[PDB]
Order: sequence, then structure tokens, then C-alpha cells
Amino acid sequence: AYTLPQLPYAYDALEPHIDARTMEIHHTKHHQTYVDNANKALEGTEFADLPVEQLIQQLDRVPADKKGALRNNAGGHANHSMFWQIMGQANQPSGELLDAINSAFGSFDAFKQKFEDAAKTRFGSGWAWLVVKDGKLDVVSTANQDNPLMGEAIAGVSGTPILGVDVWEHAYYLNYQNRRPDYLAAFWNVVNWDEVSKRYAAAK
Amino acid sequence: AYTLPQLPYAYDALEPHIDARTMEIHHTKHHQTYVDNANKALEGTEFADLPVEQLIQQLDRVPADKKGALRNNAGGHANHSMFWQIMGQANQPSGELLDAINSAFGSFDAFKQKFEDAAKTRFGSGWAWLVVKDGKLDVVSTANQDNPLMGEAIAGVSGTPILGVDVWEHAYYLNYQNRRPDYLAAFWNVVNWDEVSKRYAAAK
Ligand SMILES: [Mn+2]
Ligand SMILES: [Mn+2]
Repeated sequence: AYTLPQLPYAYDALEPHIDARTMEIHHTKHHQTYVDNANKALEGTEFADLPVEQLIQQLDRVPADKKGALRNNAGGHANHSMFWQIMGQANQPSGELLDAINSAFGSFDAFKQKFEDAAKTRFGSGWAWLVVKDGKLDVVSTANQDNPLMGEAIAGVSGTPILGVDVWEHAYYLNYQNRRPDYLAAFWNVVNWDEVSKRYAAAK
Repeated sequence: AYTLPQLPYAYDALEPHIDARTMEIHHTKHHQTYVDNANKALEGTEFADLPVEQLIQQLDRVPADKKGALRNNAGGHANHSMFWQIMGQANQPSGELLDAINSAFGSFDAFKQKFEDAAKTRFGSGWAWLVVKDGKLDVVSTANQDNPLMGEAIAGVSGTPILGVDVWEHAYYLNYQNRRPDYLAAFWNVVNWDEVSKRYAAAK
């Protein structure tokens, strides 16, 4: 019941910041694998009809033998699905999103630093996120394919994510090798703040 | 305290199974970073002089605030140090190690399938290991830089590792990209079974 989404842009649209080969393998190999394995785990359950963002808020009610596979693979599908949409071909937010950033973090610059720190500090595989929690913004990180929508019990953090960065080594190894900070610096050039703004509006 | 060990062979000695560029980055960048961060954590403590494989067996004795840094960083140093030594330039074990493999797994071919399965199913970053536990061989995996020497409470598995394979994406992405199974198949060509036999003798 899940399918791989098409990207909103061509595989080379984000060069030189994110290389075309990475975009192609990340989408057509990594993300495809999560969709396929999530579908396998959903076979013959009552959950095969739920949108993926709703399924991952309900992991405590799936059968115990399928919890891990669904956490990992539905999590992977939800996470990559959002990631493609929040990127696009002095890039900064505006309007009420900028105001909420100023309020929570002091400035856009201070926000970038907190976000990069969270991404750099995540040991092994995972993601860093900007989330809305009780109408306020915060920066959290998760392991592997965990997503703050899963809740504190599972993911260790909570909130509705409106922006995320993938720091699995597959997201940056071909262009940046070990240099995660360089990848994070380039990432700011490709964030679609219009899309993040839309997500913020719908999260409060 | 700790220092980065010299490799027992040139960076290009394992071609074409593992590429020279990866060997260089894996050693001088990734492994160096674990050494540096472990040294920072161990400064001016009674623990700074212990061999690393002894330290990771005693993580319960260290100050509570240093446990996390040492698990990740002394773990990474211990893991990579062993990794370089168990590779060298069809390849299979002999003698009493081969007999032990036959006894525990049925055959060397059956052991390879079990080891590859453990390494394939480790989600995210980690390692797969052949361990000796109560005189018998078994195959286990660990997350991130955990090592079975840390014990079941920390690593979730136990035993003395005699062979391990790194399945962090940095270990294989440049040459294999998403194809972790092709990397594992290549890895059999570079195992130094004489060294593994040595470790088996010491651990039994
Ligand atoms: Mn990814
Ligand atoms: Mn490694």
C-alpha cells in the first residue's frame, strides 16, 4: 500500500550542494527499499490503509513481531518522503516562521548553529529535526529511522517535524566523505523555506 | 594515552575488494577521531593507562559522566584496531579453527551465510562478529561502536570477538554504495585466517 513518490525536481537539481549520483541512489535504492520492506511488514494487518505519518504515531498498537520492522521501514519512508519536499532548486525564511524562530532561538543564525550542533552530535545513523511542540519550536535529533511523530516512548523525543536533515553516511559520503560539517553547510543552500513555512502553518 | 596504530600493510594492499581511498580515510580520519576523542575523555584519570580492550570491559567502573563518551570512542578505537589486524593480502580457515566452525555451523559455507545474514540485518551503523562464548562459537551483531567485550547490559550481546566486520556505511560506500551484500561477499577475500586462529586459541 505504499509507493515510492516522484521527486519534485531532477536528480541533478541540487548540484553542487548534493551530487546527482547520491540523489539517484538515495531515492531509487534506499528509499525504495524502505517502501518495499514496509509493505512486506504490513501484509495481512489492519494497518495497511493508514497514511504513513499516521501509522508511525500508532506503533504501540501493531503486533509485537512487526513493531521493529515497521518502526525502521515505515519510519524510513516517512522520513525520506518529507526530506525530498523540504529541499529545492542568502536563503532564509520569512513571515511568521521567521518570527517563531526569533522567539525560540534568538535569531536565524542562532537557530542554524543549534540545528547543526544537533546534526553533528548524533553518533552513528540518524536525523536532526526542527519540530513544533505545543505551538513552540525546538531542535531534536533521532537515531536510525526514528521520527519525533513516534513519540517520547519510542524515539526519545516528540513534536511535529517541519524540517529535517538526513545524517546517515549514505546521504553525504560520495561528495563529502567524513566531512559531515561541510555537508551541513551546503544543506542550507537547498532548503525550501516556502515548504517549511507551509508545514509550520499546518502544525500549530 | 592511545595512539593510532600503523597498518600492517599499504593502503592499496586490499584492492580491488576494498579501495585504497576508503582505507586511507577510514584509518587517518575516522579511526583517528575515535582515538582523539577517547584521549580527551580519559585525561587525568586512573583509566588513561589501561589497554583499550581492558577499559571497555569495565565501563561500569568509570565516572558516570564519562561512560557514554568512552563507550562510543574507546569502543571505536578497540573495534578498528582489531579490524586492521584481521585483514591481509579460495581463502578459508584451517586446522582447529575450521573444525570448530564445522562443529558450530555445519560447514564453512554455512558459517558464511550466517555471518552475512547477521551483517545484513544490522539496521543503521554497526558491526557483525564471530565470538567465543563459553568455549563455543556464535555470530552476533552490535550497534554503533559497541563491542561484545562490553557485556550484555551495554552491548546487548557478549563473548570474545575473534573476527568482525564494519558495516557502518563509511566502510563500503565509495566502492559499493548501497550494495552492502557485495561488500560482505568481497570481505571473505581479505580475511587473515591465521590471525583469527591466533585469537581463537587465546579465547577458548
Ligand atoms: Mn537516507
Ligand atoms: Mn569504521
